[PDB]
Amino acid sequence: KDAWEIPRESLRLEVKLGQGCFGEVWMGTWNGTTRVAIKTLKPMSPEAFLQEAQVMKKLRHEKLVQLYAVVSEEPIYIVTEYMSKGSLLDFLKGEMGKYLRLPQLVDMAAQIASGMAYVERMNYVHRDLRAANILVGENLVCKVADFGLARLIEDFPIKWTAPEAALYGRFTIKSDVWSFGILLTELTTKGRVPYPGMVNREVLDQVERGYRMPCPPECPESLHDLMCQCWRKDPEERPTFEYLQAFLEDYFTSTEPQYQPGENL
Ligand SMILES: Cl[C@@H](Cn1ncc2c(Nc3ccccc3)nc(SCCN3CCOCC3)nc21)c1ccccc1
Repeated sequence: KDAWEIPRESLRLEVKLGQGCFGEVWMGTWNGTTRVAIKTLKPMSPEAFLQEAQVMKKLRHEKLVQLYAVVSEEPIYIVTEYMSKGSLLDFLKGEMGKYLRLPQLVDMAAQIASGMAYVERMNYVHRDLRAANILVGENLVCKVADFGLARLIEDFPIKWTAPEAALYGRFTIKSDVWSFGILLTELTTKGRVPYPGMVNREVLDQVERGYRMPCPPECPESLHDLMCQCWRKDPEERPTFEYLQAFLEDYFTSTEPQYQPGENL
């Protein structure tokens, strides 16, 4: 069959970590040694499910969650590297939140940008970029997840969605850039919901009129400016992820060489 295929007895499902309507997510072990994450399809979605993990077989990048193995006959199991810290959202909101300062948060943003730069140059579109869908491991490693497979399973995050995508279905790498700007506010507020106190309908009406979130407290204006570039009305005017990565990687030398730590950032 396939070199990614593994026998069912090589997988040991240990701790259940997530529940869905179409399947489950587990932590476990592969070949008795390798710590892994496991998704199951409930025999729910068609056998088009495997067309998505075929993408995961094609895509390979240090900042994308790495496919390890598949069980492609029903009931299907998908195995990837294990991200010990869960979602970025949970990480930012939990015990680690209060310790993270701008240097850590901007480095995490740089990693996410690097993953998204790979997506960009491969001509993919994520469609649901936000902190809930980023995974965190040891040493503050951050990775983009199974965006294609997650998109298939998901068939409303309009606070993270560019107006042209939310209104006219134009989902592009550029609407992903918009989402990345929103993700930057998640980082700098340590996981707070964007547009605080606004309902979905308010957000749509306001963003249309040109409203953009203001500079978060203690966030340098230069980083809020970067967010504003990501939130440009014209998608083609928004920066590339290649530009975002470079800007974020060089931030504390080229952009804020006089940064001083504060109470929260
Ligand atoms: Cl399971 C692990 C996070 N993680 N690591 C890999 C991985 C992973 N890799 C993968 C595996 C098969 C097919 C596609 C992708 N997928 C996921 S999706 C689970 C997200 N879920 C985590 C629990 O809370 C609700 C949201 N989460 C993952 C985790 C560790 C500690 C706490 C919570 C989750």
